[PDB]
Amino acid sequence: KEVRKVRIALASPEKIRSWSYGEVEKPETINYRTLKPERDGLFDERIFGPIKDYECACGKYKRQRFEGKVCERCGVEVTKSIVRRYRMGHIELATPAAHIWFVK
Amino acid sequence: ITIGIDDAVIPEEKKQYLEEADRKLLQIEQAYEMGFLTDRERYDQILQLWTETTEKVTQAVFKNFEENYPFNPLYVMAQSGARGNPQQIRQLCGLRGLMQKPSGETFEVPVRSSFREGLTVLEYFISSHGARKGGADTALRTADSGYLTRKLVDVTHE
Amino acid sequence: AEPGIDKLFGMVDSKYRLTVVVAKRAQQLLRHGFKNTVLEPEERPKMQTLEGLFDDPNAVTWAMKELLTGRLVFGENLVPEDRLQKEMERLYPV
Amino acid sequence: SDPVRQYL
Amino acid sequence: MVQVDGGRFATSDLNDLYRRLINRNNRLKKLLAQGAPEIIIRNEKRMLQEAVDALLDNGRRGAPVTNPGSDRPLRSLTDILSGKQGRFRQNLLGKRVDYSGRSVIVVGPQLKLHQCGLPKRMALELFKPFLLKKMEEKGIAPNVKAARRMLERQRDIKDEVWDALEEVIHGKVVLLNRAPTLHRLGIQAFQPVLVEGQSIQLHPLVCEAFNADFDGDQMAVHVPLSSFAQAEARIQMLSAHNLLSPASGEPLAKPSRDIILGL
Amino acid sequence: IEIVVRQMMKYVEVTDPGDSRLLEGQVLEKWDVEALNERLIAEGKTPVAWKPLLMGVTKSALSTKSWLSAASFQNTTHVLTEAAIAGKKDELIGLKENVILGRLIPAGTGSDFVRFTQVVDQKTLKAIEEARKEA
Amino acid sequence: SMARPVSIGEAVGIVAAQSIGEPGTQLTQGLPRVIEL
Amino acid sequence: MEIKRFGRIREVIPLPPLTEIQVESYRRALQADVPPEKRENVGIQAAFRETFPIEELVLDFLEYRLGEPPFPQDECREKDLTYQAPLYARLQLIHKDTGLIKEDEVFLGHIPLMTEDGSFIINGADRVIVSQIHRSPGVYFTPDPARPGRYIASIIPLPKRGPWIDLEVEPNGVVSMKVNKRKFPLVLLLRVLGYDQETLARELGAYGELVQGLMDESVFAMRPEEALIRLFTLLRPGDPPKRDKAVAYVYGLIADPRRYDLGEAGRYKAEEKLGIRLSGRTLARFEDGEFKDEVFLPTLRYLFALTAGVPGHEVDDIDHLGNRRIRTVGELMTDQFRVGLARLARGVRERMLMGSEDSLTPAKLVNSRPLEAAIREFFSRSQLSQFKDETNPLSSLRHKRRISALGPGGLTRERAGFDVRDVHRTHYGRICPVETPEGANIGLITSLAAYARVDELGFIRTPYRRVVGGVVTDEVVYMTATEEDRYTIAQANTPLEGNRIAAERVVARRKGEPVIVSPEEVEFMDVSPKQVFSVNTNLIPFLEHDDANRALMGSNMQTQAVPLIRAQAPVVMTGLEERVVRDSLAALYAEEDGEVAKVDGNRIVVRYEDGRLVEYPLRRFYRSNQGTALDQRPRVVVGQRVRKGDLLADGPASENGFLALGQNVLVAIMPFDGYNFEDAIVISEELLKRDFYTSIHIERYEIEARDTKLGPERITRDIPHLSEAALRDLDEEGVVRIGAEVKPGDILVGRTSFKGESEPTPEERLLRSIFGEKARDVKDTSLRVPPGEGGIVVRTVRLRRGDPGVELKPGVREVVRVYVAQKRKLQVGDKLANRHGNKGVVAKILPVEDMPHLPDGTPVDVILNPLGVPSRMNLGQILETHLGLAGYFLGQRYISPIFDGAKEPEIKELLAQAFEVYFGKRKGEGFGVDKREVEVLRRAEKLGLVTPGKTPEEQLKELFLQGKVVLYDGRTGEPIEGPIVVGQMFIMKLYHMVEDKMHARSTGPYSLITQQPLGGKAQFGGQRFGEMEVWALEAYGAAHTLQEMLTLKSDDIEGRNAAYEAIIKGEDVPEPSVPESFRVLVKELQALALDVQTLDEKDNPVDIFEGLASK
Amino acid sequence: ARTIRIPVHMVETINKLSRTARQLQQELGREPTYEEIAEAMGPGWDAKRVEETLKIAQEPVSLETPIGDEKDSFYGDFIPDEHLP
RNA sequence: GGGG
DNA sequence: TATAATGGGAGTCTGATGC
DNA sequence: GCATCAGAGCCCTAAA
Ligand SMILES: [Mg+2]
Ligand SMILES: [Zn+2]
Repeated sequence: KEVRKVRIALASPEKIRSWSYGEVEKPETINYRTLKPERDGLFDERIFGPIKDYECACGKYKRQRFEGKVCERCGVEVTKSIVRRYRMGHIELATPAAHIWFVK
Repeated sequence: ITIGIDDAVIPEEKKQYLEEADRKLLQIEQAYEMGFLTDRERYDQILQLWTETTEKVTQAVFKNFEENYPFNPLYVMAQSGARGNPQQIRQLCGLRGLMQKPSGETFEVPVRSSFREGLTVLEYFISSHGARKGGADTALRTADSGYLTRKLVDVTHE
Repeated sequence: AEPGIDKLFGMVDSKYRLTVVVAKRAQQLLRHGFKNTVLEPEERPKMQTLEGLFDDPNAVTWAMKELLTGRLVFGENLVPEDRLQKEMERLYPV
Repeated sequence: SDPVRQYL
Repeated sequence: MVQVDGGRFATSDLNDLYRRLINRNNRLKKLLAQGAPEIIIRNEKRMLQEAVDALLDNGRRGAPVTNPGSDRPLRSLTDILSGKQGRFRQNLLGKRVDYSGRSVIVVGPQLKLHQCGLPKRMALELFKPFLLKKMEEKGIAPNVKAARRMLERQRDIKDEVWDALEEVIHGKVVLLNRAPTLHRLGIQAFQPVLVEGQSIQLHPLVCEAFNADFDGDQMAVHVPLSSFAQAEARIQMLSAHNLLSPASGEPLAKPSRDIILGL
Repeated sequence: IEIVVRQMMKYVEVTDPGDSRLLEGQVLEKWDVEALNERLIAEGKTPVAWKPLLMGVTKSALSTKSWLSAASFQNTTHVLTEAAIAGKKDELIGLKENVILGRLIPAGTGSDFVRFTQVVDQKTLKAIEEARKEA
Repeated sequence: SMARPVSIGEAVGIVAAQSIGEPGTQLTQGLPRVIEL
Repeated sequence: MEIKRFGRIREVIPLPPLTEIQVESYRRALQADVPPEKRENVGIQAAFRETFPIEELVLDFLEYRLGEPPFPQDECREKDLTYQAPLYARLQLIHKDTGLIKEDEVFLGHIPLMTEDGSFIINGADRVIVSQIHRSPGVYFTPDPARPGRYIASIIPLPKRGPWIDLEVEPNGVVSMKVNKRKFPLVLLLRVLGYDQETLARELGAYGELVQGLMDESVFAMRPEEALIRLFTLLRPGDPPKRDKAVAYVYGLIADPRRYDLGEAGRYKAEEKLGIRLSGRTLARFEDGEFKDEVFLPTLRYLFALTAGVPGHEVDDIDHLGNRRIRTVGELMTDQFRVGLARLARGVRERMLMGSEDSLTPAKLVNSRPLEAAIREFFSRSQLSQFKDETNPLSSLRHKRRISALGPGGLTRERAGFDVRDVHRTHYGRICPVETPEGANIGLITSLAAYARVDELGFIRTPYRRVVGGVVTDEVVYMTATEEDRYTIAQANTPLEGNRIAAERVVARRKGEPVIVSPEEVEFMDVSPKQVFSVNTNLIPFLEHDDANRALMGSNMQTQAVPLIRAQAPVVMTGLEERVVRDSLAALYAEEDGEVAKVDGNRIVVRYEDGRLVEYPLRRFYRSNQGTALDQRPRVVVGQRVRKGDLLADGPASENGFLALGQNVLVAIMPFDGYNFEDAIVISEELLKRDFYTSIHIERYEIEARDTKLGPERITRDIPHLSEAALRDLDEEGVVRIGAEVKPGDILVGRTSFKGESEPTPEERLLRSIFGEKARDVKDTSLRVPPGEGGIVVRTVRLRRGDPGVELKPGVREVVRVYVAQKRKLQVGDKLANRHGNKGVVAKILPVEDMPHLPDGTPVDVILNPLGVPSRMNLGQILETHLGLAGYFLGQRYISPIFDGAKEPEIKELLAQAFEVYFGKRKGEGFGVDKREVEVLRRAEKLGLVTPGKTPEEQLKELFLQGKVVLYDGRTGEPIEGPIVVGQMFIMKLYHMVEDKMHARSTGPYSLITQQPLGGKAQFGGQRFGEMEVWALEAYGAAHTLQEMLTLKSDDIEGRNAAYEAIIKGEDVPEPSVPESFRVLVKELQALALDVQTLDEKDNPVDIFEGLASK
Repeated sequence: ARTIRIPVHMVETINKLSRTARQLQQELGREPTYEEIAEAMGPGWDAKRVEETLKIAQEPVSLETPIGDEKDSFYGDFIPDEHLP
C-alpha cells in the first residue's frame, strides 16, 4: 500500500513498551576486553538485533537457513543486522518523570 | 579598446568649478564668524555647495567626453552599459567627493583629488571610514536577506 | 536549444505534460529495444562514433524526434495500463 | 532552582 | 559506538545521557528496597527528573549536562531534531549527493548556449557506472568488474576508454550549480563537452543568472540519472530554454561586457 | 508579492460561533471557515461570524496545517508538542512535506494534472483495439 | 520566463519567494522596510 | 639593472623590528635570560607571586628556572614534538603550627618556546599566537541611551579577573550599583566602606538633587558590620549570612588582589581619569579589620559632577585606541599560566588537609597536571593559537602582526556590531585601515601598522617628529592615541627647506580632524606615509591611485602568493620589499665581515675576521604548512668578500634579498575574443616554456601499523593478489623507492590487516576452492595515492617501536611518512593577481603565434581585459604598466614610495627615453614606418590621441608617452585598430590551483547515522544539495530530478544499491524507496515518546520498516 | 565513571600506573618511557604490559566533538560507515 | 582561519 | 569494617509573547 | 511594563 498521510501523536507507556524489545537494565556499553556488547546494556544483541547479518552472538546459528530463530545459548535473533537501526528498547522508571516539552 | 592613464580626462572646467566653490565657501564662513548663520546652518550650506559642485564636475566630465572624445574607453564602456557608471567615472577624472565620518555624518572637507591625480594619505584615510562601513553593512545584510528568503519560501511553498 | 522545442511546447497544454510524454516514451523505447519506434530508417537519430554512424543510444532524443512526426498519441485514460504493457511485449519482445 | 543548594 | 581508524572508540552523546539516567534509576530502585528516608528518596527522585530532562532536551531547564572537563553541552534528542544542524534542515530538506563533483569555472566563448566544458577526468567519475557498461558492450574489458579495476590505477587507463565515455554522454545533460542559489537559474542544464584540463567551462551569457565571474568561482556538477530526470533537465532546465527572468519577464540571458562593447 | 500577501491573509478569527463548534477568538484558515459556513447555510443554521486576520510570514508559516512543514521551519519543539497533542495528520499537500519523505513533489512533472498522461503509437493503439472490439 | 500562459503544475509560490529574495542582497528605507512589511 | 628611486620624503627612522610584537612580548613573559633576583614582577614571575604563599603549613615560592630544550627545533618538527623548555620551581614548606622547613625544586612540566622569528612548534607543526584587541580596564562614563540627560559609570577589570560594574542613576533619584546583573542602591555599599552621612554630604553635596538622593535613612541605622551582612543577603539567597562567610565573599569579589585584578594599564587609566592614586589593582582593601575604599567614591564623585555639567568631565569614547589595548602573546600565555597555577593550588590545599599533617614534602604535595594541561590546552586548542600561514615569507610575517577582536575574552560573530568594526579616527598610524577580511569578519581582524609598537601597558603607539617654532627636529616621540589628541600634527609631505617648514599653510590634524594651519601652530609632524598602513598595504605601488576596496584585495592576496622557482621582485617596488625579506628570516645574512670559504647546494661556510669558520646550513626543499616549498639558495661564490649584513642565501619568494611574490610579465590591456571575459585572463604558452609561474609543492602521506585484537598490522612488500607490476617501485620492506613517479592508484606503503569474523563467506570459500588457492590470512590495507594527487617521491620516514629514541602512541607498532613532490606548471583554472586587486583565473593558453605582438616581433605575455578597471577604480595598476613599459626598454626597476611617488611628468620623461630605444633602433637598422602603423595612426588621430600634422615618429612617440603602442594581431598580421596599453606588470600565482580543487564522485563513503554521503574532497565526498538547491529544482518543477537527489543519489539504501546495479547492466534506474534519514527521524521521535505513523488513504498504518521493528 | 565499564580492580591498577608515572616524571624532569614505568611497577611488569594497560584505559571521544570553533562539522561527520555494503 |  | 570527622564553589541584539 | 525564549544566508577548503 501507498503512504498518503503522516500522523503524530502522544505515546502511552503501554505503546512505548509495545515498541521495546527489552529493558536496558545496565549502564554498560561494550566489554572492555572482548569489545562485544555487554548483556542487558545499551548495545545488547538480545534486545536490538544481531551485529552480523543472519548470525547470532556466540555463533551457533551463522546463516540464513534460520531466519527468525532465537539462539538458546546466547538469545540473539538471526536476521539482518540493519535492525539495530530500527528496534527500540526501554527503561522502566521506578517513579514517573514528566516530559519536559509538555512542561517547559 | 584599452585603458591608459591619459584616458581619464580631467575636464578644464574642474579648476574653474573649484575656484567657484572656494569663493562661495568663504562667503558662508563669513556668515559664521560674523554671526549671520548658526553652526547647524553653516555645515548644511557647505554640504549643499559641495554636492552641487560634484554634480557640476560630473556633467563636465561627460560633456567633455561626448563633444571632444566620444570614443574614449571610459566613456564608451559607461555609455554602452558595458561597465562603469557616472559616479565611478567621476571619481577617475573628477573629484572623489564627500566622504562619511565613522558615525554617518559627512565630512565638510571633501576629497578634491581623483584616482588619476591620486589622493593624499589624509584623503585616503578619511575615505576609508565609509568603505569599511559599507563592507560591514553588506556583511550583516546578506544574513537578514537570506533569512527573509527562507521565511518567504516557507510561507509560499505549497 | 532542443530542436523544435517551440513546436513541442505547442503540442501540450502544460510544459510538464510534454516532459511526462517524452520521459515515458523514452522508457518504452529502452525496455523494448527501440523495435517499437515509429521512425523510419532515415529518420533514426544517429550517433557518430570513431567507427562511424550508429543508432543514437539516447532514448530521450529519440522520443522528442518521434513526437515531432505526429505518429505518437498522448493523453489520459486511453488504454488500461497493464493491457498496453502486454500488447507491446507481444508486438515487440525483450 | 539550584539542585545542590536545595538539598543543602 | 564505533571503532575509528586508530582503534579508538567514538561514541554518541546520547549514550552518556542514557547512562546518567540508568544509574539514577537503578540507584533509586535500590534506595527504595532498602527503605531510605524521604530526604534521600526525594533527592534521588528530583535527580531522576533532571536526568530525563537532559536526555530529552538538555539545557532547556537548569544547567546543561556536560561531559567532564569540557564545557560542551551534550547533544540531546531536541538538539538533534532542530536547528540549522538539526535532522530536518540538514538531512531532510537537503542532502549530500552521489554523481556530483565540483571544480573551478573558466569562460568558454566558443560554447553554444546549451553547452559546457566538462573535464574528462570529472566525467569519468560522474558517469562511472555508465562507462563500465559501455566498456563491456564494445569490449575494452571482458566484464564490468574488470573494467572498474582498470580505472583504479591512472596508468592502467588506455585511450579507448575516453572514446567510450564520449559515446556514454551522447545527448545527455549535466546540471551546473553555483552557490548561492538565489533563484532557480542558480541551476541550469548543459550538454557537456568533454575537455582536457581541470576546469569547468561556462557559457558567457549564463554568468549573469549565476552571478558568476572568473575571479575563482567554482561550480558543482550533477548527473540526472533516469530517463525521467534527463528529460526534465533537457526540457525544463536547459539553459537555452530559459532566456527570460521568471521575476520581471525581461531577458536574462543577454549581451553584456565585451559583447555589448564590440557591438 | 501578491502570492505571499495572499498567504499572509490566509487566516481568520471567530467573532461569533453561531450554531457551530468553533469558539470566539479561535483562529483558523479562511478556507476552512468558508467551507464550514456553506455547510451551515445549507443546513439552515446560523453561520460562523469571522473577522479578517493579518499575520506576517513567520507567524503564517508556523500556523500551516502541515506539521512537517511547520516543524521544519522553526520553533520545532513547540510545533511538535501541539501537533502530537492534537493527533495531527499531515495530508502532504505542499512541497516541504514531500521533500522530507523523499516523495515526488506535487509540482511540475509531479502534478496530478500531467502525472498520469499516457503515450501510445498509432501502430500499437490500433493493434490493441481490434482484439477487444469483439466477444 | 516563457512570455505565454503559465503551465498547470508550475510551482509558483517557490518562484515568488525566489523572485523577491534574490534582489535582497543589493538593497541599501531599505531591506529593513521590506522585512517590516 | 638600475634601480631609480623616486620621492622627496626623508624618513627619520626605519621601520621597527616587524616581529617585535611577538618576540618582545614572550621574552618579557619568560625572562629566561634574566638572573632570578633581577626579574621584574611581570609574566611568569608575576603569576607565581600572585599564587603564592599557599595558606592552610605554608608553601612559599622562591624562584623558577627554565631548562634547555630537550630537542632542537628541526628535531621537534620531524618527530611531532612540542618545542619547549622544562620548568622547575624552588619551593619551601613552612609549618605554621611548628617551625619545620623543607625545600625542594619541583618539576612543573614544560613550557613552549618561541622560535627566533616569533612562531611556535606545537606537536611538530608551526603555530602563531594572534594578538587580541579588547577594552582596556579602567573606569568609563557613557551616556545612558534611555534617559537623554543621565550617565552610567562602568568599572571594567581585566578579563575573567572580576565582574563588570554599572552605576546607573535610577528615575527615583538614588544612585544604583549593578554587579553580576543584580541591582541595589549604592548607598548600602558605601556604608560598608565605613562611610557616614557627613562624609558623603561634605565630599559631594554641591549637586542639589543628586547627593541627597543617595541618602537613605534605613541604611544608616546600622554600623559598617550590619551593612555588610545586610548586603550579602541581597546577593546570595540561601547562604546563611555568617559574618566571616560574608566578608570572604565581598573581599574576594572586590578587595582581593587575587580574584580581582584591574590591569597595570587599568591602574594608570583609573588614576588618570579620576585624579587619584591607587595603592594597588583592587577596588578596595581589607585594612585594620574593616574595608577601606579606593575607587568607588572617586568614581561616584566624577559621575555626579558630569551629570551636572562641571568643567573637566567628559564621556569616554570606548572605541578610542587609548581606551582599547592589545593582549600580546606574553599576556595571553601568562593568563593561562596563572589559571593553571591556581588549579595546582587547589591540589596543594586539598593535599595539605589529608595524609599525615607532617609527612609531606613539597615534591609530593604538588601535582603539575593542572598546570601542564592549561598550557597544553592554550597552545593546542585556543582560538588565538593558529596554524602558521607560511605560504610565503610575507604570509607568516603578516600572520604575526594580525589583531583579532574575537577569541577567549572577546567578541563573537553572532555578537559583534558596527562600532567595533569601524575604522576609528585613532586607528591612524596604529591599525591599518585597509587590511581586514571581506565578509562576516570585516573590521574584527586587522593588522598592526608598519611603524606602530605596543607599549608596556598594551596601547598601540605611533611615531611623530617634534616641531618647535617652524623647525622640525629629528627627535621622534611614540604616542598613544590619548596623548596624540593634545597636539596639532602636520602631514608628512608638508614642504621643507632643510629642516624648516617651507609652506605658509600646512595640512594638519587635531584630534583626527583635518585642519589647515599656519606653521606657527605646528606641534608635531608625521614620520612617513608608510606609518598609516600595514606591511602588506605598503607593498602596493601607486596606492594613492587605487580605490580602497580593491587595495584591500591587493594586500590580502600577497599573503596567498606561491613561491615560484623563477620568482622575481616587481619592476615597480615601494622600497619595503628588502625589509620584509630580512625581518621574515627566510633569507640568510653575514654575521660579521669576512670571506666566503665554501659554497654548496647544501651549505655555505664563511671565514670571518675572528678566525672562526662558521657553517650555515641551508634549508633545502622543506615543506611548509601549506605545502609550498621553503627552499634557500646560495647567492655568493667561493672567495667572495662580504661585509656585515650582506646577503648569503635567498629564501623562498626572494630574489637577491628583495621580496619576490610573482613574476614581471609583458601585459597588453585589451579584450581578446571573450577569453578575457569577466576577469578571466589570457596567457601566452611562452610563460610555461620558460617556466614562469612554476612552483614546487610537497604533499605528506602518513600510515600507522598498529596492534589489533585480531593481530598485528604489518608493513610489508607481500600484499595479497597483486602483480609485480603493481609492486615494482616498492623496496624490500614495502615502501615506495625514493625518486619514483607515483600516480593515482599506486601503492605508497604496503600494509596488511587481519580479516574480521567476515572470515571469507561461504560464497567466497567455494570460489577460492575452485582456483586451488586458499583464502589468505591477511587483506590488503596498503596506502595508495588519492585521485588527482601524485608526483615524485622525495623522502621517506619510518618510525618503529623498539628503535632507539622512538615510542609511539599506545598500540601503534610503526609509522611511515612519505613526502611526494610535484612541479606545478601554470595551467587553465589557476588564479593570478597583481597588487592592486586585479585577480582572475587563467581561461586560455594561446600558442605564441596567436599572441598580440609588437612590430619588432616581441609577443606579449598576458592579456588583461580593460573592463576590469573602470568599475573597480584601481588605476595604480595602469600607472604600474606605464612605468613598467619605460623600464622594459630602459632596463630598469623603480622604487616609487606610496604617496610620495613617481608622478605623471616623471613617468613621461622616462617614457620618452624609452621610445628612443624602442624606435631609434629601428630607424638606424634601415627600416621606416610600417604601413599598418600608418593605418592605426590614422584611426588614432581620429581619437584625438596624436596631433594631426606630425611625422609618424612624432605621433608614435605621442602614443608611447600615453603608454600605448601599435599592436599586431598574431592571427591576422593586421594591426589592432587602435593603440593599446602595453607594459610590465607584477603578477603573482596565488595558492588556489585547479589541481587542488577539481573533485568528482560517483559513489563513496556514507555517514553512520544518516547514511548520506560524506562531505569534502578529502573524504571522497558528495556535493551538498541544500535547501536552496532543492528550491531551484522545485521552481523548475523537476520532480524526478529532485526525487533522485533525495533518494537514489543519497540515503535511499535499497534505491542507491538498485540504481547502481541497473546502470552497470544497462537498465533504467528503479523507482526510489524511503530515504533512510526519514526512518532515523521516525525512530528519533519515538525516543522522544512521540508516535509517528505513515498512513494510507484508508488511514491504515503503513509499515516503512517492512516488519523489522515489530514483534 | 567510564562509558566502557572497567572492573574495579583494573581501575585501581590503572590509577596506580598514573601515580607512578607522575612520580617518575617529577624526579626525571620529562615523560617516562614505558620501560621506566615497567621498572617502577615491580615484578610482573614489562613495557609491553604498560602499553597494553594504557590502551585499555582509553576513553572514547564524542562523535559530536566539534572540528573547529564554528558550530559546523562534527567529528562523526568524518567517519565512514564500514558496516553496510 | 581562507575561497566565491 | 571503629580517634573524630556533620551545609558547595563559580560568570549581543533582535521581535514576539505570556505574567 | 518586564522577563523569557528562540531567531539570526549558502556552498567550499584546511586544520582536528
Ligand atoms: Mg566571483
Ligand atoms: Zn548463539
